Amino acid sequence: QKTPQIQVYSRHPPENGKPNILNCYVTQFHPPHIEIQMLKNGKKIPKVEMSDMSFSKDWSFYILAHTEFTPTETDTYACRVKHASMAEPKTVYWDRDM
Amino acid sequence: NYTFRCLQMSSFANRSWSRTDSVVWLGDLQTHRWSNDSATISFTKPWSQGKLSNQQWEKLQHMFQVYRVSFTRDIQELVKMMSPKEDYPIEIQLSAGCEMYPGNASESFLHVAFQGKYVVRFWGTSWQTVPGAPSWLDLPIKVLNADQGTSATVQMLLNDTCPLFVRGLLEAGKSDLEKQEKPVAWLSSGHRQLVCHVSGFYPKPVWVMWMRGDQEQQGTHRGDFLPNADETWYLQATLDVEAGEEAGLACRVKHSSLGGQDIILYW
Ligand SMILES: *[C@@H]1O[C@H](CO[C@@H]2O[C@@H](C)[C@@H](O)[C@@H](O)[C@@H]2O)[C@@H](O[C@@H]2O[C@H](CO)[C@@H](O[C@@H]3O[C@H](CO[C@H]4O[C@H](CO)[C@@H](O)[C@H](O)[C@@H]4O)[C@@H](O)[C@H](O[C@H]4O[C@H](CO)[C@@H](O)[C@H](O)[C@@H]4O)[C@@H]3O)[C@H](O)[C@H]2NC(C)=O)[C@H](O)[C@H]1NC(C)=O
Ligand SMILES: CCCCCCCC(=O)N[C@@H](CO[C@H]1O[C@H](CO)[C@H](O)[C@H](O)[C@H]1O)[C@H](O)[C@H](O)CCCC(=O)Nc1cccc(CCCCC)c1
Ligand SMILES: CCCCCCCCCCCCCCCC(=O)O
Ligand SMILES: *[C@@H]1O[C@H](CO)[C@@H](O)[C@H](O)[C@H]1NC(C)=O
Ligand SMILES: *[C@@H]1O[C@H](CO)[C@@H](O)[C@H](O)[C@H]1NC(C)=O
Repeated sequence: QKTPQIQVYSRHPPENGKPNILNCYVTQFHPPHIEIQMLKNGKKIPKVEMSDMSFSKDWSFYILAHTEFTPTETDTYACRVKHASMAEPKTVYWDRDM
Repeated sequence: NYTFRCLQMSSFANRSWSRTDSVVWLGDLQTHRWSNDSATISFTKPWSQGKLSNQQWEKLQHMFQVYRVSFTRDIQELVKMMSPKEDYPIEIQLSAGCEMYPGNASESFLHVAFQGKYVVRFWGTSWQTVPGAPSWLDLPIKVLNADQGTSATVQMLLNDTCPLFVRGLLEAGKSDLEKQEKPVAWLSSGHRQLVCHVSGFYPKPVWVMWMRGDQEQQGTHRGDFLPNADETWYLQATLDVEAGEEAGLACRVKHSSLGGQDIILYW
């Protein structure tokens, strides 16, 4: 059983008020059953698109989630992951640079 | 070098629940998906059929359709037989395909993992457990090896079908496979970590460096390559600096898509 690593980054330079895409890349987990949410101000974003799950050379699973977003300096964004390897959900906040 | 990988993921939760899903990759581009819920293999490119005729494709698909059902039954039957010693939940993964070499043909592979660990491969004319695999696998593999028709089919798929289908994909998918997408870069950060972000490049090879004039800064730590959702890549390169030393630094990006015109971003 392996713990998911979470990386949160934007598709284009994060400019306040300009529509962009936020990515949540979840890697190195086993087993493949996983729950992934993206959050705006701590609330679940409804329309989040998901890549097909796949796996790496080392057999650990990976998946990409992404959602449309418009960064502003009044909004936080996060990726929250639920997985059997962890007692509680793991949340990674977009660090506003990535 | 192009590696074609068919990746199969089977989850057996209990006696009444299982699913098998597959994804297929040519290099870093997805060409197929095969959901449990679908009877047919889905194309994720206009060229996912390669050089194969509609009838030729249906036959190959039919063979995979039969396989998926047989495999699911075989595993459930195996678990019943092994009970309670081998029990649910169970994750089986298969990685099969071929790596295409310049001019000269190819090597093929079929690797199987159980509970996230590599245990079984097909090699030569037979299935085999790998050293360290649980010994309870030896008997069912010996049984599988007794099935000549399956062994012949597998040998055909690996040695012949795989490189032929892939040569068809390389021709049919040429414009996609050889696509060029330009990176866009941006900077962010008394001891600062300076971050150069590079996003939207394709293909994967790229060069990203922190510079002071013409001098490469060897403290540059390159991050992992991260996928964007639009079949392009994301990379960052960071440099650890002290405060008031940031002036005169730049991030330089070289990439095939830029035609010799590097991105230079001055801090
Ligand atoms: C498909 O290609 C197979 C080889 O390719 C590899 O495996 C496939 C699945 C892909 O992954 C690919 O990328 C790989 O590179 C091919 O398997 C080969 O089949 C032949 C016979 O059909 C085997 O020859 C027999 O070899 C044994 C000895 O094997 C050992 O020694 C050699 C080195 O000396 C090693 O390479 C092996 O790993 C073993 O350690 C002989 O004892 C035997 O001789 C006897 O049988 C012949 C008749 O066949 C008689 O004439 C003799 O007198 C003897 O009685 C064979 O010569 C070969 O080992 C095997 N390769 C491997 C690596 O195992 C397969 O046949 C192809 N199938 C089709 C349908 O195209
Ligand atoms: C990716 C491999 C696909 C290759 C296709 C395999 C062909 C197939 O579907 N054979 C099944 C029907 O066989 C019958 O029909 C054949 C022609 O259609 C022949 O005539 C054959 O003689 C005849 O028997 C067959 O049921 C096969 O066993 C499917 C099983 C696939 C398989 O690995 N099973 C397996 C079994 C034990 C162990 C492993 C790996 C270890 C997993 C850890 C638990 C894998
Ligand atoms: C066993 C690998 C053989 C490779 C032969 C190339 C033709 C394969 C076409 C891709 C569709 C297969 C998707 C199913 C994957 C699986 O269930 O193993
Ligand atoms: C079997 O597993 C599935 C998925 O984990 C679960 O929803 C279901 O409750 C289980 N079914 C039975 C009959 O125990
Ligand atoms: C997956 O597909 C098989 C065959 O169509 C079906 O019997 C099975 O119930 C499916 N499993 C799930 C979890 O949907």
